[PDB]
Amino acid sequence: DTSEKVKVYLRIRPFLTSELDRQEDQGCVCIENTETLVLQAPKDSFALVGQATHKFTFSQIFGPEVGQVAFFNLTMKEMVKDVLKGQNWLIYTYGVTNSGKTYTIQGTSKDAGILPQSLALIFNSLQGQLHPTPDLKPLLSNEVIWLDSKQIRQEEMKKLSLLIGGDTVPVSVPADIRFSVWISFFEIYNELLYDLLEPPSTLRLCEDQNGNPYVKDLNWIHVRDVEEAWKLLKVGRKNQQQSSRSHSIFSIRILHLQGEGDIVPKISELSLCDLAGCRLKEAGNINTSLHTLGRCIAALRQNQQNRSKQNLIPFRDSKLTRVFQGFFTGRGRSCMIVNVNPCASTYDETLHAAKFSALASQLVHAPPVHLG
Amino acid sequence: MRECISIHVGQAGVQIGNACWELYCLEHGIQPDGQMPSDKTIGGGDDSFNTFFSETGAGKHVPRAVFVDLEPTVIDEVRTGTYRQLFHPEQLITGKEDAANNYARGHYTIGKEIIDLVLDRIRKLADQCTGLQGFLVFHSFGGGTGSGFTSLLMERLSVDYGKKSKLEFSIYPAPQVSTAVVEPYNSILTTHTTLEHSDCAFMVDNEAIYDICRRNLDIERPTYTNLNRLISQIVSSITASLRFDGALNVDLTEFQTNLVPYPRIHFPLATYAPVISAEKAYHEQLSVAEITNACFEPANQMVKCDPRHGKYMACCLLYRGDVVPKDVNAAIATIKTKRSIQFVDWCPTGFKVGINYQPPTVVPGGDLAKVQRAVCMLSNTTAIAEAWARLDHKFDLMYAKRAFVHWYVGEGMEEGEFSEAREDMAALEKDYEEVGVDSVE
Amino acid sequence: MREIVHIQAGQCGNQIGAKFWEVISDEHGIDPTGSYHGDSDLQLERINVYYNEATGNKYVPRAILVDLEPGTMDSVRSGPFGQIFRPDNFVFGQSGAGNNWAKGHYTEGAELVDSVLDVVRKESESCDCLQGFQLTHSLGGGTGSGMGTLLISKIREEYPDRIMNTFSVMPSPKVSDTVVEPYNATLSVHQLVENTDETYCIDNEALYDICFRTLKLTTPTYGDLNHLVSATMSGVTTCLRFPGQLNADLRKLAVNMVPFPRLHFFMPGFAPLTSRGSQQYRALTVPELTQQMFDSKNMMAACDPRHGRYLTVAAIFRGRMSMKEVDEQMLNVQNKNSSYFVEWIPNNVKTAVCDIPPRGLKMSATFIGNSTAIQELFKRISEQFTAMFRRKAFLHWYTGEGMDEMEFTEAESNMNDLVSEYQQYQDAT
Ligand SMILES: CC(=O)O[C@H]1C(=O)[C@@]2(C)[C@H]([C@H](OC(=O)c3ccccc3)[C@]3(O)C[C@H](OC(=O)[C@H](O)[C@@H](NC(=O)c4ccccc4)c4ccccc4)C(C)=C1C3(C)C)[C@]1(OC(C)=O)CO[C@@H]1C[C@@H]2O
Ligand SMILES: Nc1nc2c(ncn2[C@@H]2O[C@H](COP(=O)(O)OP(=O)(O)OP(=O)(O)O)[C@@H](O)[C@H]2O)c(=O)[nH]1
Ligand SMILES: Nc1nc2c(ncn2[C@@H]2O[C@H](COP(=O)(O)OP(=O)(O)O)[C@@H](O)[C@H]2O)c(=O)[nH]1
Ligand SMILES: [Mg+2]
Repeated sequence: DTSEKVKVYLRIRPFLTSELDRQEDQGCVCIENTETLVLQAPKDSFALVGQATHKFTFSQIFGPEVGQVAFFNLTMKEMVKDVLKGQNWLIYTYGVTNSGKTYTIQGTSKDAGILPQSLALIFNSLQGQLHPTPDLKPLLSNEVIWLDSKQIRQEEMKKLSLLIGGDTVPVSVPADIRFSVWISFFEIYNELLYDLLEPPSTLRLCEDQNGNPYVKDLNWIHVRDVEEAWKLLKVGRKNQQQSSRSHSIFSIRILHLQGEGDIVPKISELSLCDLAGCRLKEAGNINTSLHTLGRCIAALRQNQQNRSKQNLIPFRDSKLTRVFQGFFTGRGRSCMIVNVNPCASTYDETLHAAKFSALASQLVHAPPVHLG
Repeated sequence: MRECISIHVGQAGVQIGNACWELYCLEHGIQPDGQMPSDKTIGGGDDSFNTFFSETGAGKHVPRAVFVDLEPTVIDEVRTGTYRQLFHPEQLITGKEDAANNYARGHYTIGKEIIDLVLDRIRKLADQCTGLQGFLVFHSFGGGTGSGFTSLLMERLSVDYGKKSKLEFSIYPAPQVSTAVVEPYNSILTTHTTLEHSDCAFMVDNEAIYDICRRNLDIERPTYTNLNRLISQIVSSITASLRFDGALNVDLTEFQTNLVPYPRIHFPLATYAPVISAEKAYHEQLSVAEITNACFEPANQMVKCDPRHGKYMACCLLYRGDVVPKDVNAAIATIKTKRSIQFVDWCPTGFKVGINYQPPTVVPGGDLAKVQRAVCMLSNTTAIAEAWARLDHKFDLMYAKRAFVHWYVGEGMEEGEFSEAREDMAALEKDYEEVGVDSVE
Repeated sequence: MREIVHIQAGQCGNQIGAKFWEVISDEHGIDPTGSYHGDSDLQLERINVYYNEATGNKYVPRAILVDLEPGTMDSVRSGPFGQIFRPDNFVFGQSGAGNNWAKGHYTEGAELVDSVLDVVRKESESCDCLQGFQLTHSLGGGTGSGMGTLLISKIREEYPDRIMNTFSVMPSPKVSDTVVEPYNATLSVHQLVENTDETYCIDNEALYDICFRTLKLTTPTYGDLNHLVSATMSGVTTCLRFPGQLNADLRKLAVNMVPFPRLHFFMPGFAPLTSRGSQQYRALTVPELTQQMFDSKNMMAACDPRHGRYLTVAAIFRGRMSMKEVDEQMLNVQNKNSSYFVEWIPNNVKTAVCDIPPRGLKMSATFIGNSTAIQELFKRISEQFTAMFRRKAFLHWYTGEGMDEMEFTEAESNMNDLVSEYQQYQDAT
């Protein structure tokens, strides 16, 4: 690619009335432009670095004026197209308390986040060009399982059990490809993978034929339309501001299955990984994973065409980077969604989050500091 | 009344405590049993001084000290050694697991659930004083408890009491000799503690004391039992004025006032002149002038630095034994005459003098000759900047490649904190370079 | 308190365990009957590290015998120290793997692993504060590789905080009496890289070399090799049990030795070692021990360290000594041989000192190395592995056990990546 690195995108959460009631507004978050976020310290005269201004590069920045759907329509819809066009894409998400990441990605049903809108766009696009029933499972990005009658019925029973126990992209091929769209949802917690679509009541890793790691015995669920996917995802969410304590990975695989029943058609994968931002143990593990992840991303940014050196990407040091080895390697590509908040109480965490997750981070200092 | 609570943290702390309390018991004639035969012999006086010993009804004198290790191997020696019956049973061992040369474990994870006991015991000790206070905390940089738990304890003490002098006696890493490979991380991570909380920190370096022992004491193969004795001699000399009569007694407040020009420059060096072996005790007069000159010799300093590379911002001399003001004034005039000793232009006086009539004692089985007089010099200088610079370089040589970082990150220490610590150190260095500058008219 | 749960699997593991328990019971003065008849009180100060207290003033080691198949049970139970072990820990099956990793991992081992896990859980529940587990086994064999890795994985899943320490015997490159060493060794290394805190690579070739050249033995046998390995393994954990001027433990060594999570393969060594007839000619000084440690011919890993760079080393000395002499000698080693140490570590040496020597010696000391030269042994195995795998020499003995061929390829790739990782740090940078 053209040194794409990550192409990070930023959301800035608006203030809430209860937050303004407590004078949380002290100008923590602002923008020099849509590309460079500016983070400044609040005037923390309390408790008896006047600005400490930091700048963070992003592919695009979206202020409080930009809603969830406004965010999706500007950045991620293309990536959805890019997946169904024939690519494989992975959207990381990061943020801290009050950042709005759990509302940016999931959100409500009306001001839908990136995840429900990805569901909406993809499933509405492929109506009239999908297989009515399950016929072919996307186990791997380069392998599938053809399902006999009993297997198809069993998968339908799985989908119905998960549903019962508590708009367009350039792709348009009716009567040529009976698309088979399947979804999955799990989480990495304490370096253990837990399948989450299994309704409320540990997964393993192994490589494919080309050495790409994948997760074993993942409860892939065939889906017909938007609402089935959203309901399955919502039920799976219960097994996982309110923020995660684990790295929750949702994924969708579309089989471009021609009418002849082509085995191993083009498998198009879109995945989203919501990342957790001194409960001690998990916290250390979270930090450990994030640390490894940062190194990997740094390597992935250091090993672009800007250096033309590969060095080592330490993706083997964690489950999170190992399962996403294919995207560090080149079998897929990845981008980032960062969330922040202008509240004073969040500032330090927010700042750290940007320093972890921005496309690039620099110190401005705000030289007007050193007043005294 | 005048009392000081001795806190010791970590193995270096505990061993220094053993040597120190041996020296104190010898000075006050207190047996290992805590009984004091001189009480019935004299029948009066406060020779069981309250500065280091609390007296109970039975005539037993209990030390005023508490100390922790998070490793029962070291404190169990005290619990079984000759002084097991001296110390109170409250020697807080809690080391079901050690910190293992890890600042994060000492500060964030393992140190929790022990700091409460230590603070409770220190509160109980502090409630027994009707008078002056000041804590003497002993530890070692580069270790576990000495680096993390010490920071936690200082942070809690500065809130619970606040306006109490907290003297720090810390083992610093040597330029070359080191017993660990993660030493620079744990050393740098304590700069925030040593800046914001400590009121005066005395650094010593093991390589310098090895040089002194090999050269002056004529000990080919020294071990920790001698370095601890020398450090104990230093600490006894500092607190001599609180116990024994003297022509000029300097308290801790007047001690800190004349030695710390600014809030952020509280890092004096220390040295002790009459090191002198037993055989060399003859053939030398050891007059006041000789020891005063010997204190300024760079080869006799306890930190591997060179005062000639910097300027002397303050100096305090504490004399013991047969010392008369006439000779002290003559020696100080001679020192001011010499051009090898450079004083900053903004400190015209430069000297604080304290004289005590109690001559030093000699530990049985020791290696220091009995002398009539002795002197301990403390000096706030800019050359100490060197002792930081080397360490900072070592830190960088690791942190550029994130070596050993994950061992901390898994313990709840945010990575960015590392950078913050180094920044504080950087600021400190600049401050010293900004006080060695001659005034401009 | 800091207790250790000792586990051992396979013939090699059980024999090393027998020699090790003999040495430890000698160190603490414990009779074969389990009673104590020593002299110094320090023996009972920290006897809880290895032994539980049984009611009759008796001491029982925390040893768990994994697949002590009757051929080895008859040896251990009827040996000199057969009666020291509590019979409930003699866990074993019948019809062992027979030099087949798949049988040791999937087919036969999965049937027996439950009993061993139950015994381990019962033993661990009795500890006041467990420090870590200590495993002894051999790669390239049968049950020792398969079940060894299975137990490592499951125990580490059960007890993630605690230190998983492994003492494993590698397959020698040349002196081998088993055809299918490469497959079992490769799969075992693939399982070992991700599931242990520190692994000590021992090779029979190096031990034979030490016995022939240093001790001047003419007819060495497996007893002597176990003697050397037991001496090392006692030396490693000496600081947990006895006081010293500078203390250390397993976690302290792990912190000061593993610069990155995957670089935890070590080269053990021990000193002094010399034949009886020459012992009168050489005096024991810290210079002599330091000279003998870093001599390339004393290493037990069968790899010359000079082909690469030391990531980091550690010396654990035992006996009364001066700290200045130790520090001077280690600094001299770093300065003189600076070409063989990594530049971007200011100080590559960890030091620990215990003041209780072995029973019959004034002074002793144990070396642990960590150098990129170790990559060599992996390369050799990989070469032999591919030399079979491309021809499918013996895959039907494995694929018949419900093992897909893919499990081989992954393991091979993993080993290569490990080698590549070490090769990153051989170059000056
Ligand atoms: C009598 C005499 O002159 O020989 C000594 C001896 O010191 C020598 C020859 C010993 C002796 O060792 C050997 O000959 C040997 C042969 C094969 C493999 C290993 C050793 C000795 O066996 C070993 C034994 O060492 C001990 O007692 C240590 O405590 C040792 N004990 C055991 O290994 C042990 C063996 C059987 C039963 C119980 C304990 C030890 C070492 C490290 C950690 C713990 C314990 C000693 C003093 C001797 C003999 C007996 C000949 C040496 O061994 C050790 C490990 O110290 C070989 O060179 C070293 C040091 C000496 O040169
Ligand atoms: N001068 C002097 N230094 C000592 C003494 N004992 C230990 N040290 C120093 O302590 C430093 C490392 O501290 P540690 O051995 O880790 O002991 P610690 O500081 O309590 O940390 P822990 O390992 O958790 O106990 C080394 O650099 C030693 O030189 C001593 O008796 N005298
Ligand atoms: N050091 C040592 N190695 C041994 C001993 N006995 C066997 N071995 C090695 O162990 C390997 C055989 O492994 P084995 O114990 O049979 O595996 P198992 O079948 O699962 O028990 C061979 O390569 C031998 O070199 C011993 O007493 N000492
Ligand atoms: Mg310790």
